[PDB]
Amino acid sequence: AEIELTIDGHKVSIEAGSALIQACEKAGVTVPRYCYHDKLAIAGNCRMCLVDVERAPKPVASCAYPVAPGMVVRTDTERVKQARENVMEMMLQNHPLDCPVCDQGGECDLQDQSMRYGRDRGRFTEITGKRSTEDKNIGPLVKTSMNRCIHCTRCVRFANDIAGAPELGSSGRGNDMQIGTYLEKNLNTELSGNVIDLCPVGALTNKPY
Amino acid sequence: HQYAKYIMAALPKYIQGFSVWKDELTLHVAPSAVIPVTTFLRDNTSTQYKSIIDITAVDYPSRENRFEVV
Amino acid sequence: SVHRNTENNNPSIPFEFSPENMKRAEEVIAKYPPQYKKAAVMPLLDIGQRQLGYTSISVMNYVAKLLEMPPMRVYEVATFYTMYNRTPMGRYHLQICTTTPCQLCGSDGIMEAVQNTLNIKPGETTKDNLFTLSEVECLGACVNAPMMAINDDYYEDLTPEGTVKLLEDCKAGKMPTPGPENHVR
Amino acid sequence: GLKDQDRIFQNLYDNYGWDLASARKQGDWYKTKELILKGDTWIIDEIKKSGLRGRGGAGFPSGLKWSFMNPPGWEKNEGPRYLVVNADEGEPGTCKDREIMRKDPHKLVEGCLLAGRAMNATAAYIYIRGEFYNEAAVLQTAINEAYAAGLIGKDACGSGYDFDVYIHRGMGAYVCGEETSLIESLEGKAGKPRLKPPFPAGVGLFGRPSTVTNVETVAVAPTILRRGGDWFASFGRERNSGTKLFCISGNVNEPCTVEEEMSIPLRELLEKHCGGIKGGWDNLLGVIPGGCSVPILPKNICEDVLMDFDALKDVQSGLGTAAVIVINKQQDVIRAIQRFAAFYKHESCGQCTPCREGTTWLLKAMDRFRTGQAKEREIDMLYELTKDIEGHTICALGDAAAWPIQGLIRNFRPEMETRMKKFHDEVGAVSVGGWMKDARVEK
Amino acid sequence: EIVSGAPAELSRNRVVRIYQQAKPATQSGEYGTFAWRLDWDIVDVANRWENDLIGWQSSGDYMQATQMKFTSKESAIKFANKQGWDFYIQEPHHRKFRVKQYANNFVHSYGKLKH
Ligand SMILES: Cc1cc2nc3c(=O)[nH]c(=O)nc-3n(C[C@H](O)[C@H](O)[C@H](O)COP(=O)(O)O)c2cc1C
Ligand code: SF4
Ligand code: SF4
Ligand code: SF4
Ligand code: FES
Ligand code: FES
Repeated sequence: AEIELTIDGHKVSIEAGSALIQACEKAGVTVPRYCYHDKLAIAGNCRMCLVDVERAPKPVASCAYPVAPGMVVRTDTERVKQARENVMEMMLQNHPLDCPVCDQGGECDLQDQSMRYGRDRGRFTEITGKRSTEDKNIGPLVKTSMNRCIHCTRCVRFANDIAGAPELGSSGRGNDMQIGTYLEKNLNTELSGNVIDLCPVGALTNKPY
Repeated sequence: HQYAKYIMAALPKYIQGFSVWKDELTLHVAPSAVIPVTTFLRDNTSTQYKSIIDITAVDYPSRENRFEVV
Repeated sequence: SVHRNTENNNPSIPFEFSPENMKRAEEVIAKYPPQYKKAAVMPLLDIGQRQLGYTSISVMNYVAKLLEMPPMRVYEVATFYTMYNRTPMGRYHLQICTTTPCQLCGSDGIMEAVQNTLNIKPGETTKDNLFTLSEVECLGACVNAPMMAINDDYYEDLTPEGTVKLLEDCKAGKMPTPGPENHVR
Repeated sequence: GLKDQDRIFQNLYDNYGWDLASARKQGDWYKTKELILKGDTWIIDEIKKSGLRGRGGAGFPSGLKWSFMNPPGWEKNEGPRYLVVNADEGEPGTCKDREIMRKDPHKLVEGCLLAGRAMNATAAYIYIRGEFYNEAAVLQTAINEAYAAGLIGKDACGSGYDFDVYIHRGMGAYVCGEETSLIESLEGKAGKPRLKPPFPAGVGLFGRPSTVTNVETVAVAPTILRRGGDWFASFGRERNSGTKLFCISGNVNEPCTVEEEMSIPLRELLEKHCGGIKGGWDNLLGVIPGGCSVPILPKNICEDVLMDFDALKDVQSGLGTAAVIVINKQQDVIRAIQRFAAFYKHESCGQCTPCREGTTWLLKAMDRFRTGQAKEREIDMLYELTKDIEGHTICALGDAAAWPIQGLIRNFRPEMETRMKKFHDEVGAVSVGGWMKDARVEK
Repeated sequence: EIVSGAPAELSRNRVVRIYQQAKPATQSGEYGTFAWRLDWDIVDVANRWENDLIGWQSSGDYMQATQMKFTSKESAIKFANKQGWDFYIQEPHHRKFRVKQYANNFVHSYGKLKH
């Protein structure tokens, strides 16, 4: 019911079959994450919590690679860091420029954990356009700008698993994933307004605030 | 480092642990005995300093002793 | 640009299915375990598609009610699949493969021949509503790469001459054809 | 012992075998009682001696995956276990159903039966691509033939297994050609994969553990359990084995399809069986071997390499589909790879954050490389951003998108620079008044 | 105890707060977990009124915005009794272990299904 694993000298015993992020956070090692959450089910979507594990060719996603007994785990291999910069670049070069007027100024968790893991030249030209995203109405209680949604899918898992109003489904492929509904119907559920403290970017936000 | 090891071995009663950082040096001294330390180390042959540039203080109100004096 | 658009343009939840379709649907559902029962949703949407072309929000809501599902999961299924055509579509959906072997044997000129025949931009439909264009990617059948498919089936090895003859014929006269010759060698 | 024209006493025969009865004349449904009533462990040992390598794209030894479906805890009441047939083929190049599913399904039915005997599978699902509505009815009636004649279903040639065959339609998603997105499609959800380390052999595939097999690696199963393990091990390499199917297309002399020896010269393959190159051997510019997702061999190191897996893996090319596309020298490789970029744009699912923005950025770059708007350093910038997607996805679709451009920087760049020579002032002086100005990419 | 260098009558009058800074729920990231905070309350009549000319908020608390950043709660409280004013400590609240099989995507006979 306990297992030692070694994350970078920090040996730590946690419960069997658990989450590797839970081992990292028990070991006091800060691991950047966007689509992990505590009280939601794990999705592998955000692809940020990559960590190097012995006897594995690729840096696996620490949100979902289960605890194997006696692992050697590195968060500081240059493959890890100079892949995290890679993944953050490939999360940001389709994000809009709303940073002064996006609501989560000092709380865009993307923006907060960008500088210490990121890369300056998001490569573009005046020829290149990113993509646009249709704003959608979820209710007069929640202001919504879906241009900023980095598809963390924390909202969907929250509306399904904890809320029980499954009306915020995902849609589309490629660039064209939109979250919400394309029936354009308003969510009117209880504890809906938790989601604006939950989408880590300011795509969902508070309407009277 | 080696200079700090010399100062450590030369006056082991009155000194505490040295601390080296990025081309400068900081000697930790027990506070009841500073005057015999600074009769030395200002005024040794091998340590001919003779010129002081700052005495001041820093609080960190964390610990039970409160004001380190630098 | 696979879009996820509104539901205003006279598709506002008013439709159903028909008589043999429900029996055939029960036959389909019987291929799946009784509890944990959703997996007939994609062929049931095909049955709705062949019943009512341009599968609207209404038949999707009817399926979601029918298979005990919350609706957004059904929308989340039918948001993927390019089979599930949403906008009203003509009698013969014309799917030109423009993938790499089809490119390298001249389907580019085939699309040129079609747009010369039917002056339609390749994401639109004819004003006659006889044909609806769609460039499509590889249907696997790289056998005779200038092929296309039309609404059910594949027409191998098309010259632009054979293509415009097919566009003349499929106005009225059906062409149950793999290709002009028989075999694959 | 060189490799040959595969010696017509072979596995499959499309021409005179589409029948219940003519399949039995071919040698199908011929020793089925002995096979089912022999142990599944015997099937494990025979297919492991066979050295059968998985034709899906992994190149995986099939006996290891099939034994990997069998743990010791299997005999505990963990629920009805079954099997999934990846009958979708969605890569460019693979015509490996029109030969197989359209023209020889009665191999495939008892192939599923023998494989499910090896799994102790309660039933089996066959996941056809629902684009093949022509083929789907043909296969479904062919299954219903043996299903109504008692050959399959609850007494399948005197079987102690009740075993059912259900057909299911793949609705226009190459991503559903990946196994785990296939499982989530068979859960009736969206075609979005799951993350790997809960392995599909025990996680619950549609709730209970299963496996996913290629249609061609299960089509050979009853023939290779009626023949010996040394029959398939007689060919190819010491580790690669047997015959595999080739779909040869692109700008060639005669576009065609065969089923031939592994480890053959590609030049003999083109010249002896498909006419040759349209323009001859001195008129190719590159060859796309195997998958759509494989780097391109150049004209000199396509001459004498092999047509295996492992040696071509040493020439950076994992021929996981064995579908060869050959190009004239008078055509644009740039347009081909740009079309693959648009292909992955239509076929990226959406779960992976890097895959979507990756494929979009790659498409935006390859349009510049067609039109010649780039700068000389942007080639290596493109290579770096392809390396960004090289190992950082859930499923290997992103890696599959990363292979052709990594093949583009390899063996090439006279022609990137030659197209980029065709004007000056890259990233040109424009204004963007209400839309952009002075140039544009595709719309 | 007499205060040596505290000219106010803070030491008899106000309630101060020792608290672990809460884990923010909006961002993920936990740097506020690793401090200890001293904060004077606003239980006041002064308590930040409204100005009438421009309309700032001119306070009357001479020590409205002030935070120590300590290391340990007992070092915090030994300081708090050493300089000697009335405190109240507040215990933090952790997040409890819950085993997360990423494979939680499997059922028996059961009505409800999820994404
Ligand atoms: C993105 C991706 C797409 C794939 N598409 C197909 C396909 O369309 N047809 C196929 O037979 N295998 C496809 N495969 C390979 C499957 O995983 C295949 O079922 C697997 O290799 C089974 O191994 P096998 O050949 O031993 O059966 C794909 C794999 C990946 C990663
Ligand atoms: S979420 Fe908003 S505030 Fe944060 S980086 Fe993105 S645009 Fe800026
Ligand atoms: S709604 Fe918000 S939390 Fe959910 S995926 Fe979109 S941006 Fe993320
Ligand atoms: S590689 Fe990732 S984004 Fe692409 S289809 Fe697979 S899971 Fe989706
Ligand atoms: S949550 Fe761990 S990678 Fe997305
Ligand atoms: S080549 Fe386009 S369909 Fe196979």
